[PDB]
Amino acid sequence: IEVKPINAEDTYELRHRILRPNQPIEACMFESDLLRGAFHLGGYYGGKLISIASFHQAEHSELQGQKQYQLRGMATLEGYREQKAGSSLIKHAEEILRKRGADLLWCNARTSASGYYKKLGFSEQGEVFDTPPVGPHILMYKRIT
Ligand SMILES: CC(=O)SCCNC(=O)CCNC(=O)[C@H](O)C(C)(C)COP(=O)(O)OP(=O)(O)OC[C@H]1O[C@@H](n2cnc3c(N)ncnc32)[C@H](O)[C@@H]1OP(=O)(O)O
Repeated sequence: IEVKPINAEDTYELRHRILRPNQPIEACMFESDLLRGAFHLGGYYGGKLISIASFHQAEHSELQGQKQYQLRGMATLEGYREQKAGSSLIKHAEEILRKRGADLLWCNARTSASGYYKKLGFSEQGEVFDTPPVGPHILMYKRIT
């Protein structure tokens, strides 16, 4: 897998295909993409963008750490899963975040992906909550200090 920087606009197709296929494309244009210091990473394989991840500074009231970042739009295309594409994006992001002096990376994880974040060393906090139309979620975080 080759990890490369990508632009916000480059994430919309895979966000739409994988995460929000039953919603208008506008639902994939996350307002958080326009928050200060937002960045995006792409995983490329065989000449195709096959994994995406987006990060921006956001301090969660129920997590402790002076500087925190949120992960949004984590997705790998069917056919290209189980190749460490997603893990490679998260590890590369952790280097960028550690260099920026971030203390923590968090995500409102789909529960169906909780085991992925667990394998990457994330812990769960709090309770499962539902967010229609995209289902049960759980706050997960990884301290990177
Ligand atoms: C709010 C959010 O952004 S959370 C949304 C997460 N995305 C989704 O749910 C969309 C659909 N799923 C996906 O896109 C992918 O399955 C992802 C992003 C969760 C994982 O991407 P991949 O590129 O396949 O991950 P990668 O290959 O790095 O997997 C790392 C490890 O986690 C495991 N893993 C991957 N997905 C899952 C899962 N859904 N549940 C449990 N374990 C998982 C892999 O088996 C691997 O384990 P191993 O090292 O023991 O073999």
